[PDB]
This record gives sequence, structure tokens and C-alpha cells, in this order.
Amino acid sequence: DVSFRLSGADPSSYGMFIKDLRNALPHTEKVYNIPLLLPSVSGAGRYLLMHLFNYDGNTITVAVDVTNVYIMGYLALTTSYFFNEPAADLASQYVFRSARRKITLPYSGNYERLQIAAGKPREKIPIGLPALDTAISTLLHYDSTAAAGALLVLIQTTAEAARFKYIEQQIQERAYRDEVPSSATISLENSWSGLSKQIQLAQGNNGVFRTPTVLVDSKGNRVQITNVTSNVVTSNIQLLLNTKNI
Amino acid sequence: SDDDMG
Ligand SMILES: *[C@@H]1O[C@H](CO)[C@@H](O[C@@H]2O[C@H](CO)[C@@H](O)[C@H](O)[C@H]2NC(C)=O)[C@H](O)[C@H]1NC(C)=O
Repeated sequence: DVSFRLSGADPSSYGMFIKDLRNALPHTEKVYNIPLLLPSVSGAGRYLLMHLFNYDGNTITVAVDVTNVYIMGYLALTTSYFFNEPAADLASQYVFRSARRKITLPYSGNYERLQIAAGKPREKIPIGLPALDTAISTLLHYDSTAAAGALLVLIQTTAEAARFKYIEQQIQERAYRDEVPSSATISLENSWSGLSKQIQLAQGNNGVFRTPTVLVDSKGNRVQITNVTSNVVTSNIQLLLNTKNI
Repeated sequence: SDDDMG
């Protein structure tokens, strides 16, 4: 398992947690020096448990699919909560077996459904370590509407920061003050699947992408990534979604 | 690759 405590959290201990989370994810090989996640894992080995502690020392345990870093559900006291999706229901027969009751959330775990449930696009939800502390607190008392918003913060500050160094650094900048995500952060989250696939099929093609990826950079300037030589590939992306799962 | 805020 991996653990992160918000009491006394600084940019450095957050960094150690994101590092722990990355090499908790199994891989057999690397493509251009970036860990390639497995096509599949059978049984209870498919899931990683993250224990998160808010400032007051309350806790939730979050289950993460190691093949794609998707959050499946979480345990808050004696209640487990799982997204309304086939993947999360498969997950429920392996993790949080000892929960007194299991609730299925009224949405799936994808950004689009989470945003509808929240009443806000993630452009307008501040993120940071303070937000994460809030998110943990919101999740131990069921409320489906607040939970959607708390899950949008949790996903971005854990899973997305693991996938990209840039996003990890964004969250480190927001250690003591929340701020909405930059445009770059959002386009990165949105392009993970696309970038993963183009990096993988660039490898018999001299590092050249079959189809260019369109991103937005820091200054909000539109950019075209065409090959593995770009900074995004050499100095940003930390995990690749296997093309089998794309 | 880039950084701060937004
Ligand atoms: C890999 O990506 C880089 C960065 O986008 C490409 O850089 C361009 O290279 C061409 C020809 O060498 C120049 O005409 C452009 O001005 C360069 N663009 C920039 C922004 O500097 C590079 O060409 C790509 N590599 C390959 C093999 O296509």
C-alpha cells in the first residue's frame, strides 16, 4: 500500500508520496524510458490501496486499478463506495470485503459524468493540498453531490500527478493555497490516452508519431507534439497506458 | 515540461 498524511505535509512529502505511488505500479518494460503499464493483471493484484489521512488524522482508503491508475472506489469507516461502472463492480469483489455496507455512487468515474454530478467543470474547482484535505473530509460522510467534487480533486492530485511531472509540480506549488488548474494541466489530463498510444507506436517509426497530438502549454499557447524528442515525452509523462487498453 | 500556476 501507499500512504500520505496531510498533517505536516509539505511539497517534499507530497513528492515522496507521488514517487511511492509511481513505483507501486507494476510494469515489465519501458518505451523510450517511460514505464509501460501492464495490459492486465488478474485477481486482487490488479488493485493498489492508497491510505489518505486528512489534517485531523481521519482516513479513507482508495482503490486504484494498476493497469490504468483509475480510481475504482474508496472505504470510509465501515462503508465502501464504488463508481457505477463495470470495472468498479469487478473491483468490489476483491477489495473492502469487510465493509458493513457497500454503496454504489450514482455516476461513473469519468471526468464528464463527474462534472455533471458536481455542477461545475474542473476548470472552476481549485486544487492543491488544502483542497485534498477538504476532499478527504467530504468523503467520509456520504453526500453524492459533494462527493463528485471531492473526487475530481482527489483524482487530479493523485492519479494525474502520478502520470505527469508537470501536474505533480502544479500541486507542489499549491501546497498551502488552492488554485484552479491551468489550461495546460487540463489538456494533459485529456491527452494521456492519446499520448500513450502515439509514444508506443512511434517505436517502429524512428520516434515519429503517426498522428500529432495537440496540447496547450504554460502561456496558454497551442502546441503540436510530433515525436518522442519533445519535452513532454522526455521530461513530463511518467506512465504509459498500454495500447491493449486503448 | 513547463510549469507554474494557471
Ligand atoms: C521533433 O520535434 C521537434 C520539436 O517540435 C521538431 O522540430 C522542428 O524541426 C524542423 C526541422 O528540423 C524545423 O523546421 C522546425 O522549426 C522545428 N520546430 C521547432 C519548434 O523548433 C522536429 O522536427 C521533430 N523531429 C522530427 C524527426 O520530425
